[PDB]
This record gives sequence, structure tokens and C-alpha cells, in this order.
Amino acid sequence: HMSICTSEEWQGLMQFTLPVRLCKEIELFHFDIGPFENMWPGIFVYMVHRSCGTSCFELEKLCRFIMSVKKNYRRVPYHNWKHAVTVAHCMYAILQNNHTLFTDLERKGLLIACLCHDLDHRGFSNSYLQKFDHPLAALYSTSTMEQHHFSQTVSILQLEGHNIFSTLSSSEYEQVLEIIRKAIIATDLALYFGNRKQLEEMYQTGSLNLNNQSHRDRVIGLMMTACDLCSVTKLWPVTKLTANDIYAEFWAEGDEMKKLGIQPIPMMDRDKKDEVPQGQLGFYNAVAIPCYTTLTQILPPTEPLLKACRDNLSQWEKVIRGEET
Ligand SMILES: Cc1c(Cl)nc(C2CC2)nc1Cl
Ligand SMILES: [Mg+2]
Ligand SMILES: [Zn+2]
Repeated sequence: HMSICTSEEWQGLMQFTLPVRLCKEIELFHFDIGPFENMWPGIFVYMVHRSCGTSCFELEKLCRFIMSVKKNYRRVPYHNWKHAVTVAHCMYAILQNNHTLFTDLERKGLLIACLCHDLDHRGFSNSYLQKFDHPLAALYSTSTMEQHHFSQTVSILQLEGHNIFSTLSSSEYEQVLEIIRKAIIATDLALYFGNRKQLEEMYQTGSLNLNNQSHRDRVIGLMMTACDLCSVTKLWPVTKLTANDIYAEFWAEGDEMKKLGIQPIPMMDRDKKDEVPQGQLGFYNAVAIPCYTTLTQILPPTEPLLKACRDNLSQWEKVIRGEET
């Protein structure tokens, strides 16, 4: 079922060298991959090599894996290839700035989990699949798309010449697949609320312990949320342009619901565009600000993400007040 890259695609990626100018730029939390489309697969190779090393993965298998993953992201307005690389870049910036807190196996599993976290997204939410009793919802009762994204990741890894993790021992292979599974499932925002509440309690009571596996899993889960939502941490023009894509995707879902005779929620209704700024204020106060606040408490080097999120919240307030561009 997985689409496979052509020889020309992976061989082409093998010869790419990142321009020197961008090396200083890629290290920064606010970096926007937007203006460098041709370089996205190359940027991911670069990030894997800088975090793990050139010897970590067999270059040919890595390039084949990356180009087949790209091929399995769909032409949807938001949950696409650009999103995958954006999320992976945020993870790289988090991992770089907190490098030894994490094991070599965690750094490789997380960068891969980020690139694959929305694989084969169809442009439909878990709400749509569960309300219209789609077969995916029967198969995966909760975290429907996230279970699908993980199944797709394993399916790519099973393709001839794509198993980038085959050189790990039998124990490390099962360990990395678990790191990936947990990380991808954690991208379901429904799980985020409880995860952030549990982490805030652990941090406030002084019980949070990164040597404790269940605590590590939660910290990793919050990092996945922080990366998934990072369009809210970019410079305002970038954040605004990504919000346009977010809403284009939701509006297409809303259109499909309307065709089935079910009225969508206001956020998915293109005829309700005027409610977007109030909706964004709600999203930042309920989801993004608490997310980056808790992440900054646990990992102080991630503070630039919280600063940038606060700045964009401020910009959404300006939009509501009529002070826009
Ligand atoms: C990053 C992100 C996500 Cl996942 N969801 C939403 C929904 C309110 C439109 N907004 C943002 Cl800014
Ligand atoms: Mg997702
Ligand atoms: Zn995502």
C-alpha cells in the first residue's frame, strides 16, 4: 500500500549539500523552512546527521526512507510534507538545545517520529472519522489517525531497502519502535490536556524525575505537542500564513460534512471566517500557551518557543481589536 520513491529521487537526495548560510539559521527555534522547498529532504538528512551522526544510518537506506515518506504525504492544505519537516525541525532545535538529557536511541526515534507523525493524513479529523463511522474509527477507536500514522511508519520501514533501524540489536529495535509509537500517539491533542496536567503536578510537587521512564514518556509527549503546534512559535507573518492553511483544511472537511447533511462546528465552517481571530485567541489560551509554559518549566532552553507564542497571542489580540497588518 505504501508508495515508493524512484531511484532518481533517493540518489538525488544523496548528493545534496546544505548551503553554508543556512547552517547558522537551522539551529534557531524560529527558523522557517518555507522559502527552501527543494532543500526540505536535504534539511532533514542534515538534521539527522547533526543530531545522530553520518554513521547512525546507512545513507542509501535513509535517503530512500525520507523520499518514500515524502511520497506518502498527501496534497492536503496543512497535514502535508511541509508540516512534517517543520515539526521535525522544531524537534531538532529542542534536541540540540537539551542534547544529553536524551539517549542516542531517543534522538533518532524522535526525529523519525516527527517526520512520520502525520503520514497518509487524508485531511479529515478524528471527529469526522468517528462521527461518520469510517472504517478507520472501527479499527482505531481512539487516536484514530495517530494509530494510522504509526501503522504507515512501520509499513514504510518494512519496504525493501527502507529499514533504517535494522542495524540496531533486537532489544534496541523494539525500544525505538516503542519510542516512535508513543511519540506519534502523543500528537493526538485529546491526550495532551491530561498529559500537561500530569506534568504540571509532577513539576510543582517536585516529583518529576527524568530517570523515571513513565515521566520521560510524558516529557517526550509534551515535546511532540510543542513541535506539532510550532507554527504558533514562528515570526507573525509565517504564523498567519500557516493559520490560512490550517483553516483551508478544516473548511474542506466542513464542506464535506455539509454535503452529508451534517452542519459543521463554526471553526470548520468557511461561511464563519469572521470567528477565526476569537477562535485563535481560544486556541492559544487553552492549548498553546499552557503547552509552551509547561515545556519551558521542564526544559528551560525551550523558553524562545514560549516567548514567540506569547508574541503571536498578542498579534491575535491586535487582530480582534482591529489593528491588523
Ligand atoms: C497549530 C494549530 C492547530 Cl493544530 N489547530 C488549530 C485550530 C483552531 C484552528 N489552530 C492551530 Cl494554530
Ligand atoms: Mg496529527
Ligand atoms: Zn501534525
